Amino acid sequence: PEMVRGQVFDVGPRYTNLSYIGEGAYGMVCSAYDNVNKVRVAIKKISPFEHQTYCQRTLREIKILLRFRHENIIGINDIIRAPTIEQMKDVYIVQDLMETDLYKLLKTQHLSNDHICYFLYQILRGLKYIHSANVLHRDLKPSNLLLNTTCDLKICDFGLARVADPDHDHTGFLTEYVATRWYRAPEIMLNSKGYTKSIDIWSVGCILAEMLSNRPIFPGKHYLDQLNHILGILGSPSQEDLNCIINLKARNYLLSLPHKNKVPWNRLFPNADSKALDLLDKMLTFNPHKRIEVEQALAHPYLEQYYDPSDEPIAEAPFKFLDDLPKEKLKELIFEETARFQPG
Ligand SMILES: O=C1NCc2ccc(-c3nc(NC4CCOCC4)ncc3Cl)cc21
Repeated sequence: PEMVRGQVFDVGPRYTNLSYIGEGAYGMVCSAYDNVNKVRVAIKKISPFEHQTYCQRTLREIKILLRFRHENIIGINDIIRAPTIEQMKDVYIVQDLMETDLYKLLKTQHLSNDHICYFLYQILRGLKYIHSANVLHRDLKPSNLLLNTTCDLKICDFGLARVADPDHDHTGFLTEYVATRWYRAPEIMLNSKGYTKSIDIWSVGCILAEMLSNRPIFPGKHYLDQLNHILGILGSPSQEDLNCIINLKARNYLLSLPHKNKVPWNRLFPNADSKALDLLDKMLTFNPHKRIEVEQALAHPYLEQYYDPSDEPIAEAPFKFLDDLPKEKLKELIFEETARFQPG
């Protein structure tokens, strides 16, 4: 088998001529040449079988991506794994190879307002489909938005995705959370498990802000510092917004803070389109109940040159309610879920 950086990367003979890209916390991503459909492709090595939570996230991701078909969402082209459960130590997911991601682009390139608009349109178009399937991405951030040489955009990394569960969203104050800190909505730190669609809208708002200045808008250094940053721009929550936080610890924390004034969006982003700032304001609304939804965002005047609901598809087959299964049963389900890609 092909070797890369002291790891077997066992994907031949269909897939040859490998180069390293990067690596997540339990597997490496490479590019490779696909000898059947004569193009280079991206391949992710996943090694989840020692741990139940890694099994759960691998299974969820595979199930979601195999169900989804959308121009603004990365698909699965192929899955490679051993012919038997016994021999199966790793799974490789083959996906379209993209040129770059929005994190890399923002570190190097000024975006014109027309690029911002197009990127934001595509993000929201992909997100409309995801949300229409009753799925939350839960880790939207620039590095999970892939781009090609003509600026087509695809959302990737459904490793933290979940089926939406708004009636079980409530939790206590300072409850630990998995998703990337700088893109976390204020309510995660206060009283939310991140099981409602509004969690994703907040992240998109953070992305839009970052496209406007090339800098993250709320770069907290740790859990409660993230809320310090959010409130330093939005200002103190209104009485009405506090009344929706019934949990006393969270409410009393907010009440304990000195008054903070809102920083006007046009002072933070003096070169921005006024319509982009109006949409930004509605995405970065403190109260998740008042936060704009994806379909409203699409219909916003900023996006009027692209908006076309007949060309913003929804999912044919949304998901419903698989968390007490042990890792051995989860291996059998991953083996079952990947069986369509085998020879035979
Ligand atoms: O799902 C994921 N999590 C971690 C990751 C890394 C990379 C990819 C990925 N990258 C690329 N192209 C790179 C090329 C160099 O510039 C950055 C983008 N193309 C397809 C995929 Cl599927 C997907 C994931």
